[PDB]
Amino acid sequence: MRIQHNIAALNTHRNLAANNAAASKNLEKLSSGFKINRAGDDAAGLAISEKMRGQI
Amino acid sequence: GTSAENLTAAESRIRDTDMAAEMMAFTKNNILTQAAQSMLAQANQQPQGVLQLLQ
Repeated sequence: MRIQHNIAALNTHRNLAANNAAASKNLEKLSSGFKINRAGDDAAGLAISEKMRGQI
Repeated sequence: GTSAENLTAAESRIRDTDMAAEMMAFTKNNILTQAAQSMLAQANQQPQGVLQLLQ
């Protein structure tokens, strides 16, 4: 309730970690120049890109 | 003479390069290099949490 646990700081830490992760993802997308670097980014579209690259 | 000209054309098309396409690719790669440079300059500044500790 008072000392042993400070829940506001925990919530703030969570949100801070999430924001840092999102900024890191954006940095990856900007440095790479591609919007899809992993399949977790977009599954339907990775396959399409690979087939289109083969066709090109 | 005819055969030499034809084979010269063939060899040119095989081995020689088109200046315009390589110019395009080189400009593209330079722009990407600059973008990555700026991104790295930002990423190096991103981890600054010294204000947690001191005040």
